[PDB]
Amino acid sequence: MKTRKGIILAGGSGTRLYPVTMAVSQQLLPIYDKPMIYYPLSTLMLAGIRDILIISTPQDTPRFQQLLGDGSQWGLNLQYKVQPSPDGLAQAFIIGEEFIGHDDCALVLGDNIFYGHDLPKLMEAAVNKESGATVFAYHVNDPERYGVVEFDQKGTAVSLEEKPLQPKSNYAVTGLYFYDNSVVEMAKNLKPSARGELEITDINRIYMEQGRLSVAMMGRGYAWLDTGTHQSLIEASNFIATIEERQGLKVSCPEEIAFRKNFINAQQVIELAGPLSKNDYGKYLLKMV
Amino acid sequence: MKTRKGIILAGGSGTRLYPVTMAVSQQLLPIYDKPMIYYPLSTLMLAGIRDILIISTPQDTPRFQQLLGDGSQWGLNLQYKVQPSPDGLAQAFIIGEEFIGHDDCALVLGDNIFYGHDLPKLMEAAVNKESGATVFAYHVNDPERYGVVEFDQKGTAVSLEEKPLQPKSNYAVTGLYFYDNSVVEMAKNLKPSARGELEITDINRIYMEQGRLSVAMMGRGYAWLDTGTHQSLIEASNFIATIEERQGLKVSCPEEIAFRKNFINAQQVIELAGPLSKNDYGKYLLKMV
Amino acid sequence: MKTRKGIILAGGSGTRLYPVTMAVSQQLLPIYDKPMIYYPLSTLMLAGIRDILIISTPQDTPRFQQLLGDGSQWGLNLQYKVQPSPDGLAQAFIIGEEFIGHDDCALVLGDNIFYGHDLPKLMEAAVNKESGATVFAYHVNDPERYGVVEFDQKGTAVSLEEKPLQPKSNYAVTGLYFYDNSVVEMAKNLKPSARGELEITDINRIYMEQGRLSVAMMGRGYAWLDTGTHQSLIEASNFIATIEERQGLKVSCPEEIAFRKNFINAQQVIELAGPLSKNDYGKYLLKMV
Amino acid sequence: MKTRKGIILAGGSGTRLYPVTMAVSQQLLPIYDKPMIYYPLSTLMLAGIRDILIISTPQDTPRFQQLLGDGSQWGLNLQYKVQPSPDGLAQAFIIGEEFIGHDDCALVLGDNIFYGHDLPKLMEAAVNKESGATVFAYHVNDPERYGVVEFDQKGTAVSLEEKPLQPKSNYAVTGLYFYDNSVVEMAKNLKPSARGELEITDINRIYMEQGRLSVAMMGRGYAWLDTGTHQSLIEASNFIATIEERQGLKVSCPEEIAFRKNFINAQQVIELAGPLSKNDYGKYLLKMV
Ligand SMILES: Cc1cn([C@H]2C[C@H](O)[C@@H](COP(=O)(O)OP(=O)(O)OP(=O)(O)O)O2)c(=O)[nH]c1=O
Ligand SMILES: Cc1cn([C@H]2C[C@H](O)[C@@H](COP(=O)(O)OP(=O)(O)OP(=O)(O)O)O2)c(=O)[nH]c1=O
Ligand SMILES: Cc1cn([C@H]2C[C@H](O)[C@@H](COP(=O)(O)OP(=O)(O)OP(=O)(O)O)O2)c(=O)[nH]c1=O
Ligand SMILES: Cc1cn([C@H]2C[C@H](O)[C@@H](COP(=O)(O)OP(=O)(O)OP(=O)(O)O)O2)c(=O)[nH]c1=O
Ligand SMILES: Cc1cn([C@H]2C[C@H](O)[C@@H](COP(=O)(O)OP(=O)(O)OP(=O)(O)O)O2)c(=O)[nH]c1=O
Ligand SMILES: Cc1cn([C@H]2C[C@H](O)[C@@H](COP(=O)(O)OP(=O)(O)OP(=O)(O)O)O2)c(=O)[nH]c1=O
Ligand SMILES: Cc1cn([C@H]2C[C@H](O)[C@@H](COP(=O)(O)OP(=O)(O)OP(=O)(O)O)O2)c(=O)[nH]c1=O
Ligand SMILES: Cc1cn([C@H]2C[C@H](O)[C@@H](COP(=O)(O)OP(=O)(O)OP(=O)(O)O)O2)c(=O)[nH]c1=O
Repeated sequence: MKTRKGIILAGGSGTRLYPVTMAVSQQLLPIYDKPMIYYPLSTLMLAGIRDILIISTPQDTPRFQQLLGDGSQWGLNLQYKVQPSPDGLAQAFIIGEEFIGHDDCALVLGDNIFYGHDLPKLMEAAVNKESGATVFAYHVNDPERYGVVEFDQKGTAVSLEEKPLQPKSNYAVTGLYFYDNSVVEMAKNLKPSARGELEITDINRIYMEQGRLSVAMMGRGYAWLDTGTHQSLIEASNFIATIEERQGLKVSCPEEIAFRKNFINAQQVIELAGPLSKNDYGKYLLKMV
Repeated sequence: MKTRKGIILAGGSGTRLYPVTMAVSQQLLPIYDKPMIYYPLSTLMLAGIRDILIISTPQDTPRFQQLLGDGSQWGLNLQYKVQPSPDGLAQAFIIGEEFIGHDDCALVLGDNIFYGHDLPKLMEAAVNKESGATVFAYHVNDPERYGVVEFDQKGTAVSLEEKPLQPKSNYAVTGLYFYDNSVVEMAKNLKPSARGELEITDINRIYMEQGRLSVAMMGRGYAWLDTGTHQSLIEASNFIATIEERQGLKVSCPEEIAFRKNFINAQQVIELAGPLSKNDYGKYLLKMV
Repeated sequence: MKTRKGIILAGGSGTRLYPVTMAVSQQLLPIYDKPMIYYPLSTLMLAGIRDILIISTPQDTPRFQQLLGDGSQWGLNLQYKVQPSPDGLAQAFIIGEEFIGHDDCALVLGDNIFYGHDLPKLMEAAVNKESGATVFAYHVNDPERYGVVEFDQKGTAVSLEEKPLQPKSNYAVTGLYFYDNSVVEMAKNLKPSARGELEITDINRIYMEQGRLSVAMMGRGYAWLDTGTHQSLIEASNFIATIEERQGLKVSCPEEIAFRKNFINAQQVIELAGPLSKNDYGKYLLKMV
Repeated sequence: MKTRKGIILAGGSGTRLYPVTMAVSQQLLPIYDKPMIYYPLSTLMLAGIRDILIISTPQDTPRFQQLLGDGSQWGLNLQYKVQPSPDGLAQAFIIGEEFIGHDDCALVLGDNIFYGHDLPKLMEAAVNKESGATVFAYHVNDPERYGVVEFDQKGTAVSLEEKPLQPKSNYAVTGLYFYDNSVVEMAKNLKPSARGELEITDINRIYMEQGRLSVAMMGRGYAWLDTGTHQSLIEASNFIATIEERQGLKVSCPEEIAFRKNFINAQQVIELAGPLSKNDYGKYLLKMV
């Protein structure tokens, strides 16, 4: 079965971005010309995932709901659910248990921005895996902040460590994961770590130990950004602005992606673009069709 | 009488920023490391103004209230009032009539960033002005978007025009205004312009016609920025980032300004910083004391 | 025959960048952390091309020679030749006639930056092409500045126009070209255009008219940037900075590419890095091995 | 006597910016739209200094000479001299001894960028000091890299330390200094420090100990940037670009400054702008007059 369900974890406390996240969800902050959540949303769409559960805080879940609605305007089926407190990424599968049911499911972090040639191609392989799980390894400047994958001399991934003191490599596990149905049972049996969180890295270690984990390499030609600090947030925005100004094309425009994947037709695009044509966003869409 | 009351117009529509501003007020958007409204708030505070009225939309007013509270944490007296519809800058004096009472009052637009050596000094002259009004003239590249001031050969401001098809100069009127109590009656008597808005420029033209308007020059040494477009918003963030990274000092940090102007003392800063010391903002405040 | 020779057109006038380019060649300007010419040089190297001719102005050729030497430090064979006057891109094949001999040859503009996942792969098809030529089509916002390709309903490129008043599409021809040996005779027979230049576009039109031109699409997933204006130059630098800061990996580092493609081995890298280990570039190279 | 002579130290090895400074002097690198040296040059001009000695490396001194000439086109008198090796900032006064003669003299580092309201006013005070010296203290993020000034509780500067291990404050001494004639004798008697350089900080300590040093504060409202790293270089450029795009005015344009200070007239500006009107720089100047 092709993965057809996805969860966007869009909550957290956002303490590092304080005070910008004091009155606005990190996932609603702009990345140049569109809300941050539009990016991970576009990533799932490109992967062919149209049934998506969005999870956020008790305060912000209603806000995403208000901005996105049921997502039928983009040919999607959006559902919402609250995570009482940011107790860990793995909790996404406990909260989303009903939604997931007996199906495979992808997980993408609400602040993750992916961009690059063949990204869709890269995700399809994971989407079509009958069972097991697929995560992606990306070379980053400071491994210590993430789940770090260790490889042997042959290039085989042999272990994963959450925020190691001494990273065994500079390869971090990205915020995009693809799982078969067994992840729900794994999450339910996890016990909090010393830092009191349900670790998704423990989930991934389990798949690895069962020999069911594909650590797909996401090359340097791809861009994987997260907006962890004020600094990285602005760099991400400059990155996006440069590409869009140069190409005259938009990065992660859901309306566009839905149109090109035939989720909606030109008439639907025209209606959505109407209210947005007082600036380039809407004019872009009108021109697109 | 020194101007001791101020109003921040923090509402509006933000069409030029859709869909960014669909689910986030322009004034809540981050400008590098803090919400946009911290800048105009700081500008008033630096002028010695502590009693401030915050006006926004029906939906966003409560959000600013949640973000700022009554402002006592910073030695301020903040109040809030809703602007039913974004019918014009001048409407700020109608909505804020009770708040203003019989006193002088300043108005600053929520998306305006002012920065420069001796900015406090420049404002102090306006703050101490007995009667009449003071506005500021700043040289910009696209004057047509603003209220534009015409000067005669001697350099005396002789007329103002809102968005003229043909600017008589490249000097725009900034979003910081100081008025005496007569502005309230002026606003109550304005008729909407062809574009259906109560024009702050008509108020300024009235003071100028009565010979009561001081058009103070705000030189090139100062930075006056707007964040109405994707472009201006990212440029402002980069601008602020450069300054702060270099100085190790923050631009428009309310806690810091409140401390340096003795609105609050060290213990209060220490108390505010504690629960925030986990992020750089907290560390910044502790280093300060 | 695989394309094993390349030419970098690194001269020109740079009027749009005066006075920046009055005392510094556009190709010597930094793009974040390395001179501009390192990028096109890397592009050729990634295509497996080691024998490269660098063409510049009478004044600047010696500077590039001092910067790059004979390239043996990176397992390359670099040569230099002066372009008396910036009389057109196509003049590159007249000046480089002896260098080319009877072989195939690639041409890359000195101010062109290419980046993206699988870029090497895309070039390899051109590199292996038996005869004819290959150029790349990229979607941009201001096509009028470039050679523009027209496609029919089926998507087949049917015509090219240099700076048309009315672009027939938004696809510009990039600054990376692959040619068979017949390009030399074509260039020697060109007559200057009304703007008095030997047009590379006329050469491309010739291959297209003989049905020997492959117009390969370079998708939105790739970044193709120019640095002809103040604006494009700073945007490119910010673009590169974001990528590198995030990855802890450098874009177009000749030493690294030479190492990864086995042009040189570890000892050589270690020897080059030693005297540079005092700065981050040296540290970067040592970390690499 | 008003200081009427100035020296721009524009040499050094630039190792930190390697490889960008391998084939281009750090002082010829662009800062958005003009060579870096145009900035310190503009600073001396604003201070009323028209007789300036430019010092660089054996290789680059001729390049500045070629770009700037005798500077009479801007109403200046430029002289050039080589510093065999970067043996320290204080060496500027030994090399420039003949040039200085019996007069007072200012020193500005070739990579220093100063900007802010009243900068000229700030410098005039130092320019008019009969004797002694004036340096400026600026709060920076990392004091350790500069000469650091320690102050007592009253705000009086009491000591200076070059690159202290434990900075006694976050105030660094900027790259702009104003001296009376006694600095030449001081420089001649200095002995190299442990790091083998003639320290300008020892010069400044001498003035301080003789009670002849004015440590003028350069407030946070001013911007003082140096382009030490690739990162700071790009931030400086973004800073300049934002201000210029917003104001429609240029920062540190020598042609403009010479015109406004009446060093040259409109006709001279028109002639210089002619060759530069293929881009905004020249058009700016033409419009200016
Ligand atoms: C942990 C945790 C994170 N998040 C989502 C929010 C982010 O988009 C994504 C990334 O993890 P984090 O970035 O670390 O989320 P965070 O906001 O807690 O970061 P910090 O407070 O240190 O600044 O995960 C949740 O929704 N729930 C959670 O329980
Ligand atoms: C390898 C390598 C690639 N490149 C740039 C060239 C391409 O635009 C981009 C991608 O080339 P590719 O390496 O072939 O694509 P990749 O994303 O698979 O890279 P990897 O898996 O090895 O991390 O990287 C370099 O600049 N330096 C290098 O050392
Ligand atoms: C008009 C109007 C503006 N504003 C404040 C919001 C902004 O901070 C400041 C500047 O006004 P504008 O920016 O021009 O109003 P806007 O936010 O609707 O922008 P757009 O053209 O994209 O729709 O004035 C109000 O609060 N109330 C109003 O009635
Ligand atoms: C005049 C002038 C100043 N400057 C820079 C130097 C200072 O850092 C900054 C401000 O110096 P000042 O010009 O004297 O301050 P200002 O803000 O009053 O400028 P004005 O009223 O003339 O618009 O401007 C230039 O770069 N070019 C110029 O032509
Ligand atoms: C024309 C021409 C360009 N060039 C190279 C330089 C650039 O890297 C690349 C792009 O050409 P252009 O950039 O358009 O040439 P230019 O540098 O003169 O730009 P400007 O319009 O500001 O004067 O081609 C040459 O080397 N020789 C030439 O005869
Ligand atoms: C199509 C499409 C892709 N993408 C992003 C997703 C990927 O990171 C990147 C490239 O995916 P791909 O589109 O499949 O790669 P491409 O370079 O071949 O694109 P094309 O030939 O259609 O111009 O573009 C969008 O943001 N919006 C879109 O409408
Ligand atoms: C030391 C020294 C510096 N310089 C000038 C060059 C710079 O504009 C200015 C600033 O000092 P530095 O910046 O440290 O000069 P640098 O190029 O040696 O820096 P680094 O090699 O560590 O990257 O001083 C000289 O001209 N001569 C000298 O002897
Ligand atoms: C003090 C202070 C000023 N400001 C901004 C407001 C002004 O635009 C700019 C300059 O205000 P001023 O402080 O009066 O000018 P300054 O350059 O003399 O500052 P100082 O000597 O104290 O370092 O700094 C803050 O944002 N926060 C602060 O805590």
